[PDB]
Amino acid sequence: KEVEQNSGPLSVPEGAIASLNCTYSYRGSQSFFWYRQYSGKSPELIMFIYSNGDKEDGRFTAQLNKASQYVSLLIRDSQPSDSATYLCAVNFGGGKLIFGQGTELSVKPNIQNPDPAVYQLRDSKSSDKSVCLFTDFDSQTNVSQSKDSDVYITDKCVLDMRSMDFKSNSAVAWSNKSDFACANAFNNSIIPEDTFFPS
Amino acid sequence: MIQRTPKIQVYSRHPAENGKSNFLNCYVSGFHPSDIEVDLLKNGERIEKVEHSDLSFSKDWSFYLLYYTEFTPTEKDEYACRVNHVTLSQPKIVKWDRDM
Amino acid sequence: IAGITQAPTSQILAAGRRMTLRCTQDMRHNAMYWYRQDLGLGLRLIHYSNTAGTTGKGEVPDGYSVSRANTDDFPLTLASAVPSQTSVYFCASSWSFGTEAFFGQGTRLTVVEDLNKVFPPEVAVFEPSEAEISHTQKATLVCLATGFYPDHVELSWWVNGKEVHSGVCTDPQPLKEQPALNDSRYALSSRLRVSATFWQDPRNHFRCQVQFYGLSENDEWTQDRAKPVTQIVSAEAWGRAD
Amino acid sequence: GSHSMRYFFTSVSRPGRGEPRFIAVGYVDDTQFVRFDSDAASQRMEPRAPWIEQEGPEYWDGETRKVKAHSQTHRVDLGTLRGYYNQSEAGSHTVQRMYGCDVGSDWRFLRGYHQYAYDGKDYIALKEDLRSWTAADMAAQTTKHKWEAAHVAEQLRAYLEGTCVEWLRRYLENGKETLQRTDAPKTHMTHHAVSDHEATLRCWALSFYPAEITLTWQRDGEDQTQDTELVETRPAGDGTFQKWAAVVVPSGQEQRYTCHVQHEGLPKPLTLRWE
Amino acid sequence: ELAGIGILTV
Repeated sequence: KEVEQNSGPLSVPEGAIASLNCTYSYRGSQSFFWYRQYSGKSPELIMFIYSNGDKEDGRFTAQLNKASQYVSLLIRDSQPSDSATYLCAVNFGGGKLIFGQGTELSVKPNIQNPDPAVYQLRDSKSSDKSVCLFTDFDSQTNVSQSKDSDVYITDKCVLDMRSMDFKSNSAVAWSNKSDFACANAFNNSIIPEDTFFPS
Repeated sequence: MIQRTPKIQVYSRHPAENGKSNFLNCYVSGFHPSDIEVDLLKNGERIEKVEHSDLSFSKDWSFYLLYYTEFTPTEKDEYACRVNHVTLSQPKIVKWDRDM
Repeated sequence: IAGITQAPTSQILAAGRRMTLRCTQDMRHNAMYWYRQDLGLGLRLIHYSNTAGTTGKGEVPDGYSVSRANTDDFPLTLASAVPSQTSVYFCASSWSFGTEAFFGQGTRLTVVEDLNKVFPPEVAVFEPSEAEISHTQKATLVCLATGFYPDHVELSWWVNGKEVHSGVCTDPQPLKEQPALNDSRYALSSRLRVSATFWQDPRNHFRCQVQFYGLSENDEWTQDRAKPVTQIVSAEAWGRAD
Repeated sequence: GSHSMRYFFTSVSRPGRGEPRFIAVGYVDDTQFVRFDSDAASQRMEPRAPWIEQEGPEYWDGETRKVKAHSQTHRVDLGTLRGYYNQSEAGSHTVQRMYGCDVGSDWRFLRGYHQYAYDGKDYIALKEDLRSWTAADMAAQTTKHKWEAAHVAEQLRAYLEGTCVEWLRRYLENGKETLQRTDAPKTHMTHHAVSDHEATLRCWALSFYPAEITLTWQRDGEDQTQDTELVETRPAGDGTFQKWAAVVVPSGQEQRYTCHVQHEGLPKPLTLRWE
Repeated sequence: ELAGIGILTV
């Protein structure tokens, strides 16, 4: 039947309190579950709840309101390793365990030093198959794709150097045979201010 | 394996009155196991349209059932309940007594 | 240690062929479940079973068989495999009906009408910029996996024969080469960023490793190229002091 | 003023062949409201009181799935107990399950229970605290350990303190007309002589609701726990109940005895004697 | 309302 969660993707800053909700039709429902799914992995139980009220489990708080057909999940003190899709499951009788659609969550890295730059990298299996990198932009900058059908740019991705306590977000673009430059690569979504170009 | 023999009471839904519609009841209780045969007799013959409640049970686990049928009592007609259970060598008959 | 297992973890199907996903469980759980997941529709319940010997229809029974001869097993079956059934399939189990369901690892299943449309990844490595090194004293190698269908791909970074999980990030999901054309092939990018010194040491070995899941070894391959089987395709780059 | 919801389940193996019988019935106080019968045709949970009918399809689908789930559980149970007790498969056997909850006058939780019988004797019961188990025998210990490891008791306690109570309140309000009525017992009195010098004398209580009642016998206002015959409260088949109490007494002092009737539908106790 | 939890095989 009907299990409905908040429409994702949501974005929460690091260390902040995150909050997911779930509403269900059947008033007779007696068991409620919250699962965590990383990309291409299997749903893993965060917690369960049977009764009206609160359930505390470390950084997590479940909240159930039978009268309002409602379940809630509260992440205190957010880690970036909570960046994952979150699933609400409710039982509608016997084996009828139904899942929500999933709210996709993404915790933003706190960028310690925004140095927005675009570099060019050459190949090993030759030289000419060309690729352009975008790096060290603040979390406030987004990236878009709509060039030709030829030029591919990926979404932003955050890496973490644990030995140097450093964090970098980056996006990669390419289009093989082309007159594809670096200045014209990330302009479908305008590039930030001090966007360092080497030439 | 403990077996328990049914108690049996025959009676009417309302106080009996000649020419006036009523219900004849046979309430069997306190029996185990659940398998039981119950007939309502009019002048010793099986009455065919008899209904019964759904099998339930009491705190001691013994079953009860109410068997019943629509009837119109006359002065001359005799009514009975016949019960057969594994605890019984032969069916048991209890006559309806209105002046109880 | 008691748990729950699916098999296979990956499968490519020719349309019309029949298929059974194994799922087994040694936890003495009474209740078991099959679900599908699709890239936007969350999990949808296919069949379920409350106890050994009994079964029931979920939200999407439509298409698949199922059986529960005993407690341990709960195989899911596809008679005629349509391409609409391409999904990820999960088996889960719970103690009794209404208690927490424990999931198995999953099975990625892709149904195609034609097996000639399956393709391995080409893998390239791209060595960092001198500008990056002379601006932020970091060095980013990027790996590209290109021209593969379907997206049964797993990418990892190896330095000196040892896998790393730091300074690395990969696109959560592959990126269609032709986002319109049918049966289009995919691409995956990844970034590995390490210090100026680490890159400049010419003794350091870097390898981008792509595990692709392709054809079973028993398949009917007919074409002029090699059988696009399950394989690892890698590309390398070495340290440059220049 | 107090109330109760209870569910009763009977599962009976009919061996040599196959397919056990399962009957489930549900009661609010002394009123049956739902039932399921595995031998009937619908294979669904069925209404047996006027006020439960207005409930929607999600309710009935829900209750059906849950009740089928109960039977399937019991069906595994029959094999299992058969194994536990080294019984052959030629004999018919019985599993019974009773659960539910009691509320006070204000409809706040008073007590809960879940009890389980095999072949009509106690097998395992949830204790009053709803956190622990009574295992009647050695074989039942196995079940106990399994239920402890699987946290059955916490789940039952959630049902019994939450869902049961809540839904009881819903049923009582929805079924206000039927459930919250009290029918005053109509009383009368019969006399039948047994042996010239002796006579049997019987006090009749009719058409009362709920079933709880008190029929007692006094002589000169004095307790008679001795010579008394007291028959089980029985259904009239119309929603009410009937009962009686008789005493055997030597002829001549039929005015030295009084029968006392206590019921909540009554303003004050009724004491009757002969005319 | 039937129990939807806590009903486990013996």
